[PDB]
Amino acid sequence: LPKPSLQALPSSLVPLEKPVTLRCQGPPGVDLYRLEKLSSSRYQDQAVLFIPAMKRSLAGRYRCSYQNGSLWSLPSDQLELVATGVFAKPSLSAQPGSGGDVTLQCQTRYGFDQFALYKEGDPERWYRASFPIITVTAAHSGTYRCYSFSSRDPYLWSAPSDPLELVVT
Amino acid sequence: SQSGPLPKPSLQALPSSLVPLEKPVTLRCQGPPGVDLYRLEKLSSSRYQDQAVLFIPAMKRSLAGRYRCSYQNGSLWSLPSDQLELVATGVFAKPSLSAQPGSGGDVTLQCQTRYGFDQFALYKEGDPERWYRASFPIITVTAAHSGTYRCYSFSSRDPYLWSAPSDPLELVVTGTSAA
Amino acid sequence: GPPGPPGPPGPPGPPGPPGPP
Amino acid sequence: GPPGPPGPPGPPGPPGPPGPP
Amino acid sequence: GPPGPPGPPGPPGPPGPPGPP
Ligand SMILES: *[C@@H]1O[C@H](CO)[C@@H](O)[C@H](O)[C@H]1NC(C)=O
Ligand SMILES: *[C@@H]1O[C@H](CO)[C@@H](O)[C@H](O)[C@H]1NC(C)=O
Ligand SMILES: [Cl-]
Repeated sequence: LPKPSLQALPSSLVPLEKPVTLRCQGPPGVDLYRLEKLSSSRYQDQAVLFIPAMKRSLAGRYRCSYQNGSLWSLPSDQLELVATGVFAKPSLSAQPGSGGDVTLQCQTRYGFDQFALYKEGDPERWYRASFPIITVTAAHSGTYRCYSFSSRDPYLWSAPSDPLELVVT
Repeated sequence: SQSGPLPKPSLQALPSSLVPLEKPVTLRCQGPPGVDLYRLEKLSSSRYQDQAVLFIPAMKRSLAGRYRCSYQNGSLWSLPSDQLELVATGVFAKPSLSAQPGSGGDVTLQCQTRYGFDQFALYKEGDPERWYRASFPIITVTAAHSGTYRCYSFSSRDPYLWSAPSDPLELVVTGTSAA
Repeated sequence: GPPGPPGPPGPPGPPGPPGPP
Repeated sequence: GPPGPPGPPGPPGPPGPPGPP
Repeated sequence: GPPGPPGPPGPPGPPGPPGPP
């Protein structure tokens, strides 16, 4: 029985105290939906979870499936629900790197050992690193932002940096 | 108002959860005094009853498997009990239990059968029974206590349908008396 | 005479779904 | 008189099977 | 009159535990 989709709306990156809705969606008219959070082993017999205000304890991995007749579906793609604004924003700078590359430095006061950088748009481009140094091969002009976090709590992220407006030649 | 779920009952097979074919066994669900209604069920089937006790006068192959129970207070259902594993023994001819001692605190025990079973279970009598498990017949027990050892063979296909128990083997580790 | 007694409680629910890998 | 009402719901079902490796 | 029919099934059970490594 084919897998349903699991979406977080408006985003799976959710600032603390801001809203998010998790929606499980399979074929229409099925008997029952099951939505679960993996770390806590707490789940519901409903397709939709509205989170009115995001908390650190709600961040983590979610999945869902549906039941029709007695049979269960394959589970959804894991939904990575991240709480942002848990820490002070980092500050983002950019320099030329090796060859046709741009090196973005995601600066942070704390000892963080994970960094995620993105360019606004459709589609978004994402880049990950453990060093606060993210090289980007053939980068595009755009509005870049970085998030810093710890690998011991990988779903609690900082506030996003201020945007860096990059132009590349 | 209520602070949480109603605690689980116990589920017990007496005299034992290892029941030879045709021998009796009683499954008793037990919750707190004053319970409205018990529900005893067998897993992976639609068999269940609305009574604390199930007396099986003669064990059958079809009655082996996993069981649980819960109770009700009004419309509210308790937490489920720990799953009882009800095993039918004497379903295959018994194995032959030997032991080669290995000079390093441990003992290797052969639970041999003219059969191609991929699961073996070895136990020692005495209050806490000391159980041991394996995918192969040769099981190695470390720091083995003196006592009466028997073994069982079964197939993972029907993991609640066990052989008859082997004839006992008396292990005596020397220098451990109460004298 | 009056109505009938309420019926017995329904059967156990089905299994949950297979767990995560 | 008429038949009695349908009984209350059954208990929650058991755990699902374990996940693959 | 007669006693009522059995109630509806209980809700599905918890998810299965996580698999081995
Ligand atoms: C659900 O099951 C019923 C038959 O039991 C069938 O009529 C219906 O089309 C099924 N739907 C899906 C999406 O499988
Ligand atoms: C059942 O619940 C009531 C309160 O709702 C309590 O007074 C009573 O002791 C409970 N008994 C059991 C056995 O759960
Ligand atoms: Cl975003």
